[PDB]
Amino acid sequence: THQIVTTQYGKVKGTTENGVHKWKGIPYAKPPVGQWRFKAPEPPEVWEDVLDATAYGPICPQPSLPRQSEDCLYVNVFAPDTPSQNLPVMVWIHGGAFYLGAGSEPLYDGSKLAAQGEVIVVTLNYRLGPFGFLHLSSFDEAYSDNLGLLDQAAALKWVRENISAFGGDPDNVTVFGESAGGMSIAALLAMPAAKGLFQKAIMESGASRTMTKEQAASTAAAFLQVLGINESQLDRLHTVAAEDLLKAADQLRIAEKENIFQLFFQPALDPKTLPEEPEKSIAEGAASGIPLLIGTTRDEGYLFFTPDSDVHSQETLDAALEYLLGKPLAEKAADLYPRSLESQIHMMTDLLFWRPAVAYASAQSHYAPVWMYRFDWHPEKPPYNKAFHALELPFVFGNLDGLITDEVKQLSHTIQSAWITFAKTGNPSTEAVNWPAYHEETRETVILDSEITIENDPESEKRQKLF
Ligand SMILES: [Zn+2]
Repeated sequence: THQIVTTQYGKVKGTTENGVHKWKGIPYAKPPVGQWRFKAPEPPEVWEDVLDATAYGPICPQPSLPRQSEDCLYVNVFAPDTPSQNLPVMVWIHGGAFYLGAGSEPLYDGSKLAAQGEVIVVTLNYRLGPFGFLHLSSFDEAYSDNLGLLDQAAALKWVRENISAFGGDPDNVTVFGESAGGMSIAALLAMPAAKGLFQKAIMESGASRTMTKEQAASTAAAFLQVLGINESQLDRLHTVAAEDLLKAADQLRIAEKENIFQLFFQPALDPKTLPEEPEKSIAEGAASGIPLLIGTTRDEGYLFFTPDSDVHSQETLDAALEYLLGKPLAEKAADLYPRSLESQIHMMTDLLFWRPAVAYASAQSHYAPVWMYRFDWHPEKPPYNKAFHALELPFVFGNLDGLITDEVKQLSHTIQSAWITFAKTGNPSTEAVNWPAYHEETRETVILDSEITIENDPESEKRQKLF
């Protein structure tokens, strides 16, 4: 029971606390530093001793107490201390607009989920910002685009090859994630690099999201300009200080011509790594047979705009609509968002989260079981009376400190129970809710709140206008 486990690269020793075995800081790839910067993840060098896996590894460098370093490719494992073997495995992919976050953030501690559901929970870090979503393929074929996604895939491959040694079932892996993590999963469900790496998926407030191959190249060129590196000095991309990359990143990202509706960092179309839009691939059966639990919060947009924040600018406003819907649809939908704070908030909720989620769920419904939800809960009294983006996270993980009444603990039990039953069976039904399958004829949706309810074809008027 001292928890020494042999991974394919060497032994690691975790610890046991409050009924949960824990291993933190397990390397799953060679540190992507120096010559390995901007290249696909490689296997880490094997070690012959026993790694004290009781502390989180560094997180990927990002704008800001945890240590940061490009040497950040680590996974963490939480398993229940029970005689039960071959357990379902839930792999978490954190969000953060592709330039923020870490699998080791307190909110994602998997101890409670592991103990309550008797499942294994894996958290991980993947390259972010200029390290993981700066696509340099146009400059050197040796470089890979969508590095952050490749890292996630490598972590999933690590799970497939090593989780049995930790007591998990590599054939019952559920990948789940929120925001950028949900958008990442949208891509992983279709990407060549992630084929066969998981059997179920949960997409929270995030779906198909990509930038064009052309845009990726444009941004890449702008980055090198700021760095003062031309096409005959690419060697310097491997010796330049990480801080210089972070500096260039913030400079370009915060540029006046940049807005929240158009993510500066995000997956990019690329023949080698992500050939086409995830949604399109799914619509053609790329994720056949993979059950999908997907949803959004009712008031997503209120997290990005405050009562006294910037108010539109039809210029950049109409540009957002065309970018998110295409010129033809943008014109037909313009009517829904008359310039105003309210409209920009609704644009965020509807076009960055809701429409993508419904489009993805609809596409997948023709190839696998799909279950859709909308999270409505929030305190009644202002100023926190909105089902803000990410508000369901504390409930999913059972880590409620971020918010604790009995109703809060009750809602967390209801939500976490469904996530657990889904990981185990592919159906999120529990004693508290018989979850109806989502398909295009009825669009039955579960409404998560203190009291569970079901809405058939919710916001149908908005659906007809946006589709
Ligand atoms: Zn032992």
